[PDB]
Amino acid sequence: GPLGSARSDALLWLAANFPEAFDNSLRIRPLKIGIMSDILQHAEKAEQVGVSKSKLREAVVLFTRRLDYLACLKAREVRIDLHGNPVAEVTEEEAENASMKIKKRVE
Repeated sequence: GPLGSARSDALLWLAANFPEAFDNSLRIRPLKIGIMSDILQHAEKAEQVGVSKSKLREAVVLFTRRLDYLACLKAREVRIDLHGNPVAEVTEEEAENASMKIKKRVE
């Protein structure tokens, strides 16, 4: 389909291929700590459509600095893997770190 004037082709690829993690059309959920390495195992298929390992890292940084991502990192919320499986909880220190980032972004 049409592609927009400013976009992340890497994040579009991630949302198409791992919607449980990167499709936020309805909701957004905390991601497994270290999900970047899980993503990098799929780098070959991304490279076939011109998506580089660096751009995949860039896309994950973009996603996880969204205010809506930072706001979903509340203590005891469930972290999911690339396929939506629960793996861990957001800790109190992780929650605190996210609330400080939000407060600084919104000040």
